[PDB]
Amino acid sequence: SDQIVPEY
Amino acid sequence: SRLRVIAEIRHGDIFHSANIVSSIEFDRDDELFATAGVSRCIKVFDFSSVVNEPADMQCPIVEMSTRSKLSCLSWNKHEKNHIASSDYEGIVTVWDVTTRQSLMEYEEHEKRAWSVDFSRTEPSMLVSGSDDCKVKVWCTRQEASVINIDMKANICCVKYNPGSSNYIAVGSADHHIHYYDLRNISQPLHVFSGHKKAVSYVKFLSNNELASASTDSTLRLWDVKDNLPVRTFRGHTNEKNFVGLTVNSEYLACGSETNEVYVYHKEITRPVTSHRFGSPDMDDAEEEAGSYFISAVCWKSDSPTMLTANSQGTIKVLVLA
Repeated sequence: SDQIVPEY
Repeated sequence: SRLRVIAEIRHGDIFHSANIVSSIEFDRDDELFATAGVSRCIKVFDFSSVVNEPADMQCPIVEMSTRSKLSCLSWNKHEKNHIASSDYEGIVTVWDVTTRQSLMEYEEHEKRAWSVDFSRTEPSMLVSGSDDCKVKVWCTRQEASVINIDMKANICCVKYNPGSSNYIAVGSADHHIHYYDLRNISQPLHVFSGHKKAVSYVKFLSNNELASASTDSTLRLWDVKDNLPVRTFRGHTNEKNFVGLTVNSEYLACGSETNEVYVYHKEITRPVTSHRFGSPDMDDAEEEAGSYFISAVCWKSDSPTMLTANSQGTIKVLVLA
């Protein structure tokens, strides 16, 4: 999906 | 402590396609504003026309079709008609909204670029950040990047200090804000920690006051001169999406995954008011059940007036009263 904040 | 709608724009194939607005920004004089998003176009609107025309008429004065989905816009602060975009292929483009043509394309990022920002005080300089874990500084006079910063995690947001082109705030997926002096990128000047998830936005209230947003459902305020955490703001829901952050000298405003715009005063940790997007014809094009989110916000620089847009492509002009 679009405009999802990346996770780390 | 109330938000009021003074204009509403639904333009495009709203009911049959994806129309997330990833970015909404006023130009240098708050006269035009532009939107970009997953519909692969940059729209430019005349603010005065928007707030004075009748509804079901609102349309952009300019629409520029793009190759890829867009993540961010930044107007140039000196060439009023120039505007930069970042897109999902990594490309950073500078456009002329009067001729509707691209002026320059920067194609060094290897992955989706999330953010671009034109410097106010050195207006030929443009900074970008990307999933490729790089920050790149571009000069419109040159074809190759002039500075490159190799970072450890996805870069979600970049912003120039409003008083000096030698400093940038960088929001990382490692949950920290990295505050760089671009004259010596060997290490960041300061690292601000406290967020529990990626830092999705960074915006300056002033030369020394920095706000951040994160998918830990907080906004945070920092002092980049004194190297201090200042305040934490809670009350909105933001655990997943880019929902927008905009600040002025006194207020912070952000989106939420409940289709709500929130406003915080910078001294108070709970929201002062909020506005809820949504409509009967979108309730049962079904799913304001949880799916719709605010996706971009932008204060007018000289008024408590706010541009707002959400994941269904609705644009509203709000006023704070």
